[PDB]
Amino acid sequence: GPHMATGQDRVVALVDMDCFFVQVEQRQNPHLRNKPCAVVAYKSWKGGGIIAVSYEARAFGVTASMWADDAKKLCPDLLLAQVRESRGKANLTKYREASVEVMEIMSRFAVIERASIDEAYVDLTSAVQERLQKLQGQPISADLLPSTYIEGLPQTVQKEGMRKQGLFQWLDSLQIDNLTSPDLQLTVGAVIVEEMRAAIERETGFQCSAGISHNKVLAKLACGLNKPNRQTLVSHGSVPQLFSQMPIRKIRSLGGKLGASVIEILGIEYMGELTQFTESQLQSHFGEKNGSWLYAMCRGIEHDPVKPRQLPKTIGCSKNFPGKTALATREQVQWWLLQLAQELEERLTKDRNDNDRVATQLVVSIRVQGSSLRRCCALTRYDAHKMSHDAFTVIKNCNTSGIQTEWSPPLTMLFLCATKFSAS
DNA sequence: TGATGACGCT
DNA sequence: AGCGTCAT
Ligand SMILES: Nc1ccn([C@H]2C[C@H](O)[C@@H](COP(=O)(O)OP(=O)(O)OP(=O)(O)O)O2)c(=O)n1
Ligand SMILES: [Ca+2]
Ligand SMILES: [Ca+2]
Repeated sequence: GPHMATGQDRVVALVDMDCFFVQVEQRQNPHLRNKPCAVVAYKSWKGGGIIAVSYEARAFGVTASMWADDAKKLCPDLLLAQVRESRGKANLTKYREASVEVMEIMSRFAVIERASIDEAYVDLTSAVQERLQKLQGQPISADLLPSTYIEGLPQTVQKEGMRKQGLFQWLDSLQIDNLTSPDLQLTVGAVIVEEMRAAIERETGFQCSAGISHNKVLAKLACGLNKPNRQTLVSHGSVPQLFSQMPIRKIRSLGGKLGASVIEILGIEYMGELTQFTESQLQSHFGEKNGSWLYAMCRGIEHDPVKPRQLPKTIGCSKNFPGKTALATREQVQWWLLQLAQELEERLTKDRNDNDRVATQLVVSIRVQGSSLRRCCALTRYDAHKMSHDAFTVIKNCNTSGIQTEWSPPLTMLFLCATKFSAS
């Protein structure tokens, strides 16, 4: 009763760019705007592997992890943009720079946690308190939430009509008299996220979606409910009905083996069904941490903090060498390690200038024909010849080949990663 | 025929 | 340390 915590203490948002690499290329090439289009890496195997797809192309059934040649069979007029290729590999710099544009805008509003190249969490709790104080108690107009969905509402045959009826039901029952109402706090949060999304679009050209809720898992789930170019508020109150038919795999961290295990062992399908189990039962099946997390999460409660981190903690680059293209000579392994090391050196030097830090450890990881081995060594100089030589040094005993000159068994992946940053 | 990045476990 | 899971 009076002592049951309800996970309503924070206002958390997740902001995710719509079809992000596609928008970067459409911004640059207006001919691609408002068209079915995709971004592809490489070009020679089946037209290239699709890694991002515009919403217009999705309407034809085009997805990522399709080959371009196959996507063209579903969508003959599909337009393509190719990822930059440098030193014989895909080069994601354009997308990393576009990412910085968006992250730097978000950070003007609140401290952010960079979750991927195109999304970030935001803890808006303080910003909301402030805005609430700034508002004497004026009601919140629907005009301040022009792209917001209230999950579970309403209670019209056009999508925008539904959106508005839902929003009206929400605002008409909101208690503005109480500065401590969690629902009021989420609503103000959504006003701020409208402002943040407007600034991102105005200053970059990019559209995004967002989720606003009381923790990161519900914000992330909320974000995906109305895409593209919209945002979704998931209140604590909305959780029982939302979770009652929500497959377990949709919740962040449950989309893999653990979630599969929850479904198999407990004989359930939906997040809501977890409420029937004691915390001890879940801990017994899935371990102390996972069981506690599940017990709370199925009730809409999660305490994972928005971490104050807007820069990546590692800088890496890798290349696959599949099938017949696997690396089978030593000079080959050396040459690719050098290409990787050269890209890594460029990115590290840039990073050192921009962000006042230096990496101190080099991780080298490989795969053998059908992840292989990982070995580390000191990163003491941003020098590509030295890093590639050192990477070779620590992986060279992997070679079972006796008289070579040669590399057995052939290498199907190479990976260099700079880590353990210190201030500089 | 893919290229990344964060974090948990022992 | 090195390996594994989960995700974009
Ligand atoms: N397996 C993946 C998934 C994504 N990306 C890249 C291309 C995407 O544009 C970008 C962001 O990934 P998202 O999963 O957020 O997908 P999009 O932003 O492309 O689409 P959505 O609008 O559905 O978020 O990261 C990638 O290289 N490999
Ligand atoms: Ca996205
Ligand atoms: Ca994303």
